[PDB]
Amino acid sequence: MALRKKNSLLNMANSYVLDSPQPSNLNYFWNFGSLLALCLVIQLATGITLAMHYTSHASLAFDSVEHIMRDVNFGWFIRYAHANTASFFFICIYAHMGRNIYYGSYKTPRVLPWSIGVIIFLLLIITAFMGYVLVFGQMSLWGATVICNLVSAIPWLGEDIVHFLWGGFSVGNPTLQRFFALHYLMPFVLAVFALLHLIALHTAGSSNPLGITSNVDKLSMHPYYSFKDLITVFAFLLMFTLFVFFSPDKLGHPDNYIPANPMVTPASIVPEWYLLPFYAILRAIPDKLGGVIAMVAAILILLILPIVDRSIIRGNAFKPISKLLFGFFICNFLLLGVLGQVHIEPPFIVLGQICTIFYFSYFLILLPMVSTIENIFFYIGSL
Amino acid sequence: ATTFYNVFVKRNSAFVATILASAFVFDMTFETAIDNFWDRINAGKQWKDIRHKY
Amino acid sequence: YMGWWGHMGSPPQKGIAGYTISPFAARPFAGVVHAAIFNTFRRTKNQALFVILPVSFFYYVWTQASEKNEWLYTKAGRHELAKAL
Amino acid sequence: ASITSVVKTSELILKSPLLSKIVVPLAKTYVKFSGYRQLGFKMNDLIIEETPNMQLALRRLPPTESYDRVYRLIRATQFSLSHKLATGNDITKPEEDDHYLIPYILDVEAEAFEKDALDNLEVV
Amino acid sequence: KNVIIKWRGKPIFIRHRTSEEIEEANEVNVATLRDPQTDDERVQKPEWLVMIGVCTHLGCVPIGEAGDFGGWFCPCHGSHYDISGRIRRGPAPLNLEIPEYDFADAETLVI
Amino acid sequence: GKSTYKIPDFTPYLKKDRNTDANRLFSYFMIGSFGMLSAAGAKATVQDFLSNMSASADVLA
Amino acid sequence: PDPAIALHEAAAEGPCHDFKHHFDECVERVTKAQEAEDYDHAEYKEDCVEEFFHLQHCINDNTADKLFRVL
Amino acid sequence: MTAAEHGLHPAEYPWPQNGMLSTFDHASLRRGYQVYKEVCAACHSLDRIAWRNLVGVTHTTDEAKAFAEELEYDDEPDDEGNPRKRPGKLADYIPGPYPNEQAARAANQGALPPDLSLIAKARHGGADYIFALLTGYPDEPPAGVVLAPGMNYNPYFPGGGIGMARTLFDGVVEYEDGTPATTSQMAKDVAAFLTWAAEPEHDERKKLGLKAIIVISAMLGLSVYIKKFKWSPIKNRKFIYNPP
Ligand code: HEC
Ligand code: HEM
Ligand code: HEM
Ligand SMILES: CCCCCCCCCCCCO[C@@H]1O[C@H](CO)[C@@H](O[C@H]2O[C@H](CO)[C@@H](O)[C@H](O)[C@H]2O)[C@H](O)[C@H]1O
Ligand SMILES: CCCCCCCCCCCCO[C@@H]1O[C@H](CO)[C@@H](O[C@H]2O[C@H](CO)[C@@H](O)[C@H](O)[C@H]2O)[C@H](O)[C@H]1O
Ligand code: FES
Repeated sequence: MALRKKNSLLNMANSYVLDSPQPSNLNYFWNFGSLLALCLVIQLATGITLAMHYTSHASLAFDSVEHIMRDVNFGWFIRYAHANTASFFFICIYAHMGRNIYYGSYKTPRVLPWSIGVIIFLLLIITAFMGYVLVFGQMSLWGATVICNLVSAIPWLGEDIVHFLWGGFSVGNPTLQRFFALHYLMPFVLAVFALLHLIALHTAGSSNPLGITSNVDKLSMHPYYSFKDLITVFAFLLMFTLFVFFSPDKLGHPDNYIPANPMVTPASIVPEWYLLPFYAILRAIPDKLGGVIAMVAAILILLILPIVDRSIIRGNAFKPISKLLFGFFICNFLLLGVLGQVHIEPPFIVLGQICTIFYFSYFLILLPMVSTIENIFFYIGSL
Repeated sequence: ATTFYNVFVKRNSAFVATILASAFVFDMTFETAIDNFWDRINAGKQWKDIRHKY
Repeated sequence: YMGWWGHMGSPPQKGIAGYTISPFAARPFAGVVHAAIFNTFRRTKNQALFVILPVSFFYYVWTQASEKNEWLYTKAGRHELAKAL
Repeated sequence: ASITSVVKTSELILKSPLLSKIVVPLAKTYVKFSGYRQLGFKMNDLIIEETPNMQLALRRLPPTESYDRVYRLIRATQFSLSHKLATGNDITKPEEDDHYLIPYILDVEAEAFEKDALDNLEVV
Repeated sequence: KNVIIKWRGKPIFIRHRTSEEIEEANEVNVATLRDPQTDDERVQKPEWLVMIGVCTHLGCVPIGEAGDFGGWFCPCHGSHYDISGRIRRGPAPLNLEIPEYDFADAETLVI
Repeated sequence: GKSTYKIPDFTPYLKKDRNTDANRLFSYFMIGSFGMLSAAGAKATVQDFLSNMSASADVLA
Repeated sequence: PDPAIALHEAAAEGPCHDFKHHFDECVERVTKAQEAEDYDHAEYKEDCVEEFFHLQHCINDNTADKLFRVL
Repeated sequence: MTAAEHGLHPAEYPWPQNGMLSTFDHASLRRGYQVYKEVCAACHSLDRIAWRNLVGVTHTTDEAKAFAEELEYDDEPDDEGNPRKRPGKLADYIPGPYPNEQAARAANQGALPPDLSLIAKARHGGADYIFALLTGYPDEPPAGVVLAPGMNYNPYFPGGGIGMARTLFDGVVEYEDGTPATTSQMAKDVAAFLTWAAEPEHDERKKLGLKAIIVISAMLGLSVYIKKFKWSPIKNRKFIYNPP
């Protein structure tokens, strides 16, 4: 018996990256998994490096980031790489979640990897929110202020909890230092959950774009998906290169190059682009607590897809109506993103509410209806 | 051509040694070539082009 | 639900003969030109409506909303803005 | 959803003259645009099988039906990875799209649902 | 007279308002106020206007006694606050924020 | 469609010179080039990246 | 002397003439309205910023490249 | 918002450094330093730039040491622990015109002139915004704009009323290279200089990007050949089914 199978440690690697039996028909949207792993590795390497140069004290934080840009050899690259990869991480995670929703990766028997995935998504949001604060520019401070004040909505204890998060009575040095410590930590926790969702998946194996069993026709993970993953790695690195080397600030807010000033409030305080849809959902509800619940529910509602999808068929490749509905859902999610960065003005106020209603009605009404109807159409249509 | 395969490709030790030696050569020549190309497209703009005035 | 090599959990297979040739014996880019043109056209044509319909609708919606918003904050739009607030 | 549910609902529709008159033509076009026939699948090939019930139904298939199903799945998987469609004899014609599995799953489910009912019986 | 106490870095204007000053502030129809509030909402004690003395526009400190509504005038972009410290004219959107202050004694406030 | 000894048509894909050393060598030239650029790219990446840990410009002043 | 002055004047009289005239007419209206009494006690005081921006935006579109070419 | 409240958005001017392969014009950078030094430095600091940063960008080592040595900086205390001054060194940061914010605001009718080290990154528009703002003071405010006292009308500044007056006029600087110092020329030079100040790695960054783009492109092309090569047995697979 070959060593890669005999030795317990090697055999764990072997089971995941080499002999792992994969469907032979995965398309390029199965490549986001590895890109997310690459982003996570880039973030760890660049992040740990920045941590060697960054100072978490509020009197020095912003200046330490300028020191990284200006004095540390290749600091500019490590900083821009870390900041841009945070954007790519979300592009890839939305792509990966999009793939999962379109192809019914959330259905039995893959509810557990999906559900752990929803938590990974929450940890990514928290990680990226805290990391943004560490620069301690104007958007850092004011973003922390606005977002942390949402916890004030929790009844009875809300105010107390906010002061507890801040370590003080406003966002300041204690907040910055604690966000540094946690921002360093959270990526390791996120890596653990990413590994758990993989282990959970390994019981069923990957889904595939037809939504049928692949047990009949498997291919080793290596060399086939190893070499197919390289194509998207190099495509990703080309996009990374164009941002990091040629337009490093395209995805940024200029106000974060102004040092935090608790007195001056910026023109418009928006989150980073990848949080904007959730921000739009929050604005849609007039009530403070209502808004917060809706915003959290917009993420946690993903946990009920296994229930509300009533289809006897896994995924949308063969379901024309579900494909149309999915198209509208995704475009609406992008509209929400856009409306998250407009000013609270007519006519975007009403529009934001309609898009929010559409977002939730996909999970609660349309998907259950459409999936029930298509079940009937497949049966009657093939009689 | 058999000869070339037999010398540089057949043994993996030889193939990896050839790849690394080629990487060394490429790295040094590419650096030099890009330097010159960069200097020609940005001619008269760079400090090295105005330094002589001072 | 999935086993491993040797016992993957396939229903019994019988009667299928599979054939293939070595990667070294094949032209990797055989018929690439035909595929790049005709096959891609086929695949794109068949999916076009599912992309065009939602994109065009939501782009139209956004265009109308952004144009109204712009107009409301002009001099001409003063009255309509006063009502809207 | 359960196959039982789908089948019962479909029978309600096919009973009602009005309903069938408007639903049957829709369902036939739906199936045409669905495009599974273009990969040489029969409708039943697409039903989710990673459930206890469906595993039992598949184990109850006659060997010939079972062997042919395996072939259709392998053939479709090869079309999928090649980004080709079936041509000629590989395309499923409407007359070949038979519900080979529905009887087996309906029997498996019938017993499983009777079992659930009778687990909740109350002596009167 | 108007004092400036720094409290959490932010300056605190403490004005000992006269009777006639209070009267002047209680006049303006709330209707015509970017940020509609009456002095009663702002102060807990009519003789102690305590505000966070940063201009709500960008964040200069308004020069007190100056203005056009004789309260506070931000020299930076020319925004005028009142004797209630309400915004009347200029780019500033909001009235000068009020801190959480309590009269422990009648002669000492804690902020 | 019945005899399994009648190998399906692979003529669209078979190279006539498939057993020649020239044929293998070419594919290994592609693999080797890719290894060479990966080596050159890794060396550049590692060198540039680790240099962050050498004395910064303010320290060298 | 400043190249911008000439280029801006040329672009106003030429490709941006419609906007030049809009701004001009606006100015005339507003100045006349300021001349009239009880203007200070009016609700809405018209400005010419909008028209100015349309003109400037136009001038900049027709000038940017030309100006940087002669520096 | 009103367009006024946003500010007029600056034109896209064709800067030398626009262009994937383009560096700054270092001659312009040097001229722009001289504009900063003779005009802006009266009110604006450049705290993140050290004398050494100018070396081999705009000035030789000797010129930059000369600039440093003309100033006095705080030394470590003498042996009796009394404060002392020393002449500047290349490692020193370019010193600001005011000792603190309060002094800065007092000199500028309450407004605080921002540090300009990052202003090209800290405003939408970058170089274009700085150029547009410095050159964009109209002789007369558009009729109907009411300026607060000590504000100047400038359409590019949000709100329109800026506490910084027009400062560039033809011939406020005498360039040492004989370039005619017109308002436009000085604004272009100083805007280029400040852009460099914000992102001094710019030139090196774009060259390394060129190398990366080339290598990454080649690797992408090869990775596609290799994928296709290794996958061909799977793509080319054929089946014969004989139902049993
Ligand atoms: C004598 C005073 C003074 C001089 C000279 C001066 N400035 Fe300023 N500048 C200011 C003040 C005050 C502000 C703040 C204006 C405000 O916020 O209302 C300012 C603001 C700016 C801003 C940013 C405006 C914004 O968006 O916040 C830039 C950029 C600027 N100055 C650049 C320059 C350049 C370039 C020069 C000369 C080449 C210059 N300044 C000369 C006083 C000056
Ligand atoms: C750090 C973040 C993540 C990493 C590195 C990661 C990585 C991967 C990898 C490598 C796979 C197997 C290959 C693939 O299908 O692409 C996978 C599958 C999956 N992931 Fe993720 N993932 C992450 C986040 C998420 C999130 C946020 C979700 C869900 C909300 C999720 C749900 C899934 C599911 C359901 C599968 C199985 C899909 C299938 O193959 O059918 N993952 N992930
Ligand atoms: C999922 C992984 C990570 C994500 C998504 C992430 C995200 C971010 C983001 C968005 C920022 C703001 C960047 C900016 O605009 O400058 C940032 C900053 C930072 N991150 Fe991370 N980060 C991750 C992992 C790490 C890790 C592991 C470290 C290890 C310490 C780290 C250290 C830092 C530091 C020190 C900063 C502040 C310096 C700076 O702004 O560049 N990060 N991170
Ligand atoms: C992804 C990076 C690579 C490192 C590996 C990831 C670390 C996670 C590994 C620990 C989790 C346990 O991983 C588990 O181990 C065993 C053997 O290794 C696998 O077991 C599988 O493979 C072995 C042989 O390869 C068979 O004996 C077994 O019948 C089969 O199910 C499980 O399918 C896998 O779920
Ligand atoms: C096991 C791995 C072995 C140890 C790894 C060694 C790590 C650090 C070694 C070299 C790092 C510093 O070494 C130095 O690298 C930088 C590039 O990064 C090179 O610098 C060259 O390019 C950079 C930008 O690419 C320019 O700023 C520089 O002016 C130019 O000379 C130097 O010519 C080299 O001397
Ligand atoms: S800063 Fe107070 S008026 Fe603008």
